[PDB]
Amino acid sequence: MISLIAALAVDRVIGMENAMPWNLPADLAWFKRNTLNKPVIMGRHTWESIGRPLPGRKNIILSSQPGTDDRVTWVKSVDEAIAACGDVPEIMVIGGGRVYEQFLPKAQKLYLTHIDAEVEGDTHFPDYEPDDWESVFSEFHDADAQNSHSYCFEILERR
Ligand SMILES: NC(=O)c1ccc[n+]([C@@H]2O[C@H](COP(=O)([O-])OP(=O)(O)OC[C@H]3O[C@@H](n4cnc5c(N)ncnc54)[C@H](OP(=O)(O)O)[C@@H]3O)[C@@H](O)[C@H]2O)c1
Ligand SMILES: Nc1nc(=O)c2nc(CNc3ccc(C(=O)N[C@@H](CCC(=O)O)C(=O)O)cc3)cnc2[nH]1
Ligand SMILES: [Mn+2]
Ligand SMILES: [Mn+2]
Ligand SMILES: [Mn+2]
Repeated sequence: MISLIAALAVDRVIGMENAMPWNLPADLAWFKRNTLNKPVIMGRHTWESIGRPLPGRKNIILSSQPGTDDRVTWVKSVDEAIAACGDVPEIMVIGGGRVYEQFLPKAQKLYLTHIDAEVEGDTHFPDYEPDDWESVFSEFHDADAQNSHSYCFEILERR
């Protein structure tokens, strides 16, 4: 099973200048809980944005060019990325925009955080078709001293 996880600001913005400009510790905690002990697939730009391997997860990087770091696994196509995960129950695709576009048709589940923040961005989460997806979990949180925007955790499953 393939799942996508992402945090979206208004208008599906997910990044700007190879960064995420907001800071929502509660959402990073949600990301860690839902990805720990699973393989994570990311594109090369997202690997450079994170800047280090994510501990406790098999890190698989898509790039058309040879890898430059043997602490992670480098693959050259979507099919190779999936194969490198082996026989696991759930593969987590962690972006960025180009990678999400390619894995969306193959995904059964989306873990989305909707952030009430207006962000100029240059990268968006794919338009998906709402009729294809059932919301099975949602949890709203107001802003607090640690998290400066309200946010909504949602899990959707392909109907
Ligand atoms: N809010 C969130 O949840 C979230 C999550 C992840 C990322 N982001 C943001 O998203 C942005 C980066 O996204 P992006 O769309 O620019 O880049 P990306 O999807 O992270 O990476 C694209 C790169 O991955 C490689 N790639 C993708 N598909 C491939 C394929 N089928 N075969 C081989 N290589 C493939 C290519 O690398 P080569 O050029 O080396 O071939 C391509 O240039 C940043 O702003 C980051 O902060 C946000
Ligand atoms: N909901 C969501 N939020 C994100 O921030 C996110 N980020 C990415 C890609 N970028 C990043 C950037 C930093 C870390 C990171 O530092 N993660 C630590 C945080 C642990 C914690 O804060 O409790 C980790 O071990 O996962 C992960 C992914 C992909 N999907 C996402 N999905
Ligand atoms: Mn092929
Ligand atoms: Mn197999
Ligand atoms: Mn806000």
